[PDB]
Parts: sequence; C-alpha cells; structure tokens
Amino acid sequence: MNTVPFTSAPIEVTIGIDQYSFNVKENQPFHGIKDIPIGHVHVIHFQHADNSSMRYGYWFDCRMGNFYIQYDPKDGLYKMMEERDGAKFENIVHNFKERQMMVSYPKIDEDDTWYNLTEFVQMDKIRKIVRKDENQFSYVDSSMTTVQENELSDPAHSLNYTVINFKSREAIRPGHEMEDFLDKSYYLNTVMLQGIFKNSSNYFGELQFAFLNAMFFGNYGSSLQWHAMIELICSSATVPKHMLDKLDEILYYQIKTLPEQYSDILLNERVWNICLYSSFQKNSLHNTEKIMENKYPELL
Amino acid sequence: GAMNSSNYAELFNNDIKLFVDDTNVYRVTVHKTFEGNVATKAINGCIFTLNPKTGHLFLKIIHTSVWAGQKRLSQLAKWKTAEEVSALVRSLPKEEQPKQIIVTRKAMLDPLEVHMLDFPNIAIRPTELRLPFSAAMSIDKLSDVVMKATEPQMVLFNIYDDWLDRISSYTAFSRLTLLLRALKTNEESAKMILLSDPTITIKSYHLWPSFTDEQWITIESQMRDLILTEYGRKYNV
Ligand SMILES: OCCNCc1cccc(Br)c1
Ligand SMILES: OCCNCc1cccc(Br)c1
Ligand SMILES: OCCNCc1cccc(Br)c1
Repeated sequence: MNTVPFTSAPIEVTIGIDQYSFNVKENQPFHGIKDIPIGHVHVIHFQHADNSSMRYGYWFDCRMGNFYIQYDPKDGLYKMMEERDGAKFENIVHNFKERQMMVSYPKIDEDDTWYNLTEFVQMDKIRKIVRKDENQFSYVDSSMTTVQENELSDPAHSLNYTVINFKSREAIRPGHEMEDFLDKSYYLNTVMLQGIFKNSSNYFGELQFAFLNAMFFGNYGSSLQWHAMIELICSSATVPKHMLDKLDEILYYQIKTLPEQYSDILLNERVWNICLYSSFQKNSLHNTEKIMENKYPELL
Repeated sequence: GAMNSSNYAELFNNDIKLFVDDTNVYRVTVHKTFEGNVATKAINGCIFTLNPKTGHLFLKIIHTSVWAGQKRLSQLAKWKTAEEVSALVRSLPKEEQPKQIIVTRKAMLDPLEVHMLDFPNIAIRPTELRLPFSAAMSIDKLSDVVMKATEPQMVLFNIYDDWLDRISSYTAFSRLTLLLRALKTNEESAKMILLSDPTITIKSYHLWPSFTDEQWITIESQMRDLILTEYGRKYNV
C-alpha cells in the first residue's frame, strides 16, 4: 500500500483519487492519501473551491517513484513532484501517518471498479499520449486539446491520441471506397490494430484512458476519442470475438461508473444509438446494451 | 456550405463547377411474377453532370449490366455515381477540373467526398434548391441515347444549344430550369407547347427547337402558365 504526502492544503479544494472524492477546507490539517493499492495506475485530481472552472490532475504509478503534492502559490495549483531521497520520504510519510493527518483510499474489498476501468491502461502508454518526458507522472486538465483538434494550439500541452478519421486516405483503400467506408474492418484490423497499436490491449488502453480523461476533467478531445474508438469497432463487420467480448465488459463498467448527472454531456446520442441498434455489432454488446437501456433510456 | 437562393449568382462566376444529379442512375420497372410476387427489372440509366456556366453536359450512361449480381442497388448507385464523377474529374486536364461539385441530393455527399479524397481542394457541396434535373430523361434525344446503349458510354452535349450566343449563362440556366420544371410537372403539355408549331424545328445538333428571341419569350410564358395551372389542378386553387 502506497502513499501520496502533501506539504499542506493552503487553498480550499475538492480532491479526487480515482472514482473517490473529498473536500479539504482552506488551511485544514491535511497531509495526503494513504493505502493506495499497488498494481494499478491512479489519478489524483483537483477542483478549486473558488474557481470550479478547469479541473486538473496527475496520472501516476507508485511503483515508478515516490510522489508528493505541494501547492505552488505563484502558479496557483497543487503540483505533483518526485522526492528522490527515499529515506527522507519514508520518514516524512511515517510522521504524518503517526499524527493521523492522512485520509485512507477507501477501497471496498468486493470492489473491482478501478481495475475494471484501468485493466489495459499502462503508465508507459499514458506518457506517450501526454508528452512531458522529465516527469514520471502526467498532468492533464479540462482545457488540453488533442493533436487532431489542433489539425482542425500549443503542441507541447496536447493530448497525442491516435488520429482516427473515417473519411481519410488512411481509412479508405483506393478502389475499395464504398467497401471500406461502409465496413471499417480494414482500417480497424490492418491499419490500426496490426499497423499502429500492434495489439488490442494497446487499443483498449487508449480507449479507457480517453474515457477517464473525458469523465474526470470534462476534456472534450478525450470524449471525441473514446467515442471514435468505440465507433470504429462497432462499424467493422469483422472483429475478433475476444475483442467484442472484452469491449462489452469495458463499456459496461464505464457506463456503470458515469455520474448520472453528466450523461447528458459525456454520452453522444448518435454514436451510441448507431453502435447499439444499427451497426454490425448491434447484437454483440449484451451487457453494455442492458445497462444503457436500464440507466439511460432517454438517450435512446 | 449549402448552395441556396442567397448565393445564386455564384453559379455563373468564373470558378469551374459542376452539378451532379444521380436521380436517373438506378431505374426500374416493378412487375408481377408468375407466382404472384413482385420483382424489379432494371433499365438503363444516366448520371447528369452539368457545368451551369458553359452548358456542357457530361452524360454517363449506366447500362443495366453494372447491376448484375449486386445487392443493395439503391446504395450502390450513389457509390457508382461517385466513382464515375471521380473518374471524369481525373480524365480532365487540371485547368479544366472543377473547383466545386454541387450534388442535388444530400445522400451523395459522403460517397463523393470519399471518392474525391485525392482532391482536397475540390469542394463538395449540397444545395437547398429543388432543381428539376430528374426531368432530363424527358428530353427526347437524351432518353434515346440512354435507352439504345448496349454498353457503358459517355456522351457529351451542350444543354443550352447555341443560346449563349444571345443570352447570358444566368438567363440560359433560368430557361433550362423552367423548361425542366415544366416537363416534370406535366410532360405531355410541356412537350405539346414545345412542338405545337411545325415550322420551328430542332436542328440535328441541338436538343431544343430553334426559337427566335420573341418566340422564346412566348414559350417561357406558356411554360410558366402550365406550371401555375398544374399547381391549381393539383391543389384545387
Ligand atoms: O522538507 C522536505 C520537503 N521536501 C518536499 C517533500 C518531500 C517528500 C514529501 C513531502 Br509531503 C514533501
Ligand atoms: O463525498 C464523498 C466522500 N468521500 C469519502 C472520502 C472521504 C475521505 C477520503 C476519501 Br478518498 C473519500
Ligand atoms: O457542447 C460542447 C461543449 N464542450 C464540453 C464537452 C462536451 C462533450 C463532452 C465533454 Br467531456 C465536454
């Protein structure tokens, strides 16, 4: 079990750790989060009480270093940093744990929600999408744009998701125009899976990361990416059966976790109705279709 | 974006453009089978591709053999149309290629856009105009070449005959659309109007009769009457 220690909490803030959130009051004696499960990536995210606009946060893996948060009063945000002095870090964390100044990651024993949301997400792939090579953790906020959003403005602060564009020469083989546009299997299996992602685990990892960025930060570019990756699979007549089964599980847990009051913005009516009711895979996503129909039948 | 009444003079500027109409590509007769079911039999069709400034009509004849063994023919027709337009553009010198292609039905946008990915500088546009190009198969000489074709074939026409010698493109297109609207609303009356005078012939190398300026005004007025008439016989006004 790992720990993220905080130098202090000088400004009132709502703190999020994966799907959990809590409030810290201005100058409250708060020194971080303990009992964080090893073996998964994590995200620690923030929403200032005084300017609810721009959520921001950090993806990290406690196996890759000792990380802590300290507020920066010049830049006005909680920053993640890496302490290279291990003995110093363990001593600090022990002092705060003895004074009981830390909250406890309250994972219920029965509960596989976070695993199920992050099964294919790996820090090394996150760091290729979020380019900031000097740190082992990755900063994301609400306003960051994607490489494709910049094609349609700072490239260093972009999200480098894989560009998916259904009306593009990458997607359409000369002389197979109708075929490839109406059945995207070539683009899914040959271009994207074999060519770019190499395997379906890397594809699912980017899909899950995009959803989580979209839901935690309200990142428009991430939502566009998540939906495009779903739609590419649903619009392919030929998909390996293990990918369809896993996709159904992935989407099931994303829909289950989505806060009901943000479905309006996080779910694209056209993509989902197409995917569940018109596409090649309309009959292949039994779990996802059942939860969507029972939870969000308005959208449909 | 979409082409409408507010940008109508754009058609006659010096940027090369083509209208594409696919409404006569896939044509069928519906009939009863010996067992009392219903079947379709295709007949020859055509793509209607028109430069509104010059009158140049690229008429691609769609022979029924192109549907043999194919499924979902109405969807295939839009892609076949897009493939043939793309081939036509590629066959033209660069200086003759269009800067814009305006499709008369929105379902042609994605097929044509996909077939023209090689041409990112060519704008593919819909229109809010309800243009009567479906009635092209009421022009006797065009119907004749389509129904006689025994193989795929491209035929080139000037749909304005020699009118541009005397009138502007804007006026020629207005006349053409008035004639085609009339032929669409009541083909027999429209054709009677156009031929009622045996002394006004259609030249071998033309589609329409050799009307004088004065007679064209008469004709145009009678065609407007017909369109208004039929609009009363239709809505009881
Ligand atoms: O006075 C040493 C401050 N170094 C920064 C820091 C390192 C580890 C944990 C925390 Br909390 C803060
Ligand atoms: O508003 C929900 C309150 N969440 C409970 C909670 C409290 C303290 C720490 C963590 Br982590 C979670
Ligand atoms: O009406 C578009 C306003 N942009 C906010 C937004 C839209 C959809 C998803 C996410 Br996440 C964020």
